[PDB]
Amino acid sequence: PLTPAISDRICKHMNEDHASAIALYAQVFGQQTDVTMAQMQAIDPTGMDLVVESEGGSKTIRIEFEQPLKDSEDAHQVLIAMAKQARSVG
Amino acid sequence: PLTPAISDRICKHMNEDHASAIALYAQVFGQQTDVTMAQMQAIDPTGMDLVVESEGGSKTIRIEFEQPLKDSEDAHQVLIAMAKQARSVG
Ligand code: HEM
Ligand SMILES: [Zn+2]
Ligand SMILES: [Zn+2]
Repeated sequence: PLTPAISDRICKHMNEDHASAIALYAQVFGQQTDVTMAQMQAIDPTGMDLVVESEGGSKTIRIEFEQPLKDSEDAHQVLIAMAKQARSVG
Repeated sequence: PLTPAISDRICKHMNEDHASAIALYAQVFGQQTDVTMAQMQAIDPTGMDLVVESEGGSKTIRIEFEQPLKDSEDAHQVLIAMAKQARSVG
């Protein structure tokens, strides 16, 4: 499952240890320009809430997933997936 | 800090949810050909012990890491690096 508790633990590691991915997400899937920083406010089964510093200045964007997340691994799989595709284009 | 408890938790997750990689490591860093499948047995700070099925026979190899692992996060970062570098090998 994906509960707010499960969300925060994700956004703690993601922000602490995988920050360059959060930026690549805002850049490719968030349609931001010259992203200096991005952090995950929340992750739910339908999308994640990013706080991005990008062209025009700091903002909150919502990235919607193509499909709902059934479990937590779904979230692992999407964050590996989005990283790969976001690296493929640029 | 990697305790045989944390090795079992990483190895089980790797084994049930990311086997395509375990096989990539065994291929590229384990110098294995026609890798039917592979499994993570254990991960200690100096390397991982892997069960890689060659065609008609099972071998136990160890991938020593090119730099010691401090903690679990270092453990994630290398499983991530080695995946990236294994796919490049093409
Ligand atoms: C012990 C539990 C975990 C294991 C064994 C694990 C393993 C991996 C592996 C093997 C990859 C490479 C994927 C591939 O190339 O196919 C990966 C990527 C990733 N993982 Fe984990 N992971 C774990 C927990 C987490 C958690 C808790 C988060 C976030 C909250 C996370 C976030 C990511 C991200 C964002 C990627 C893509 C990173 C990139 O492109 O650099 N992982 N993980
Ligand atoms: Zn996973
Ligand atoms: Zn990590």
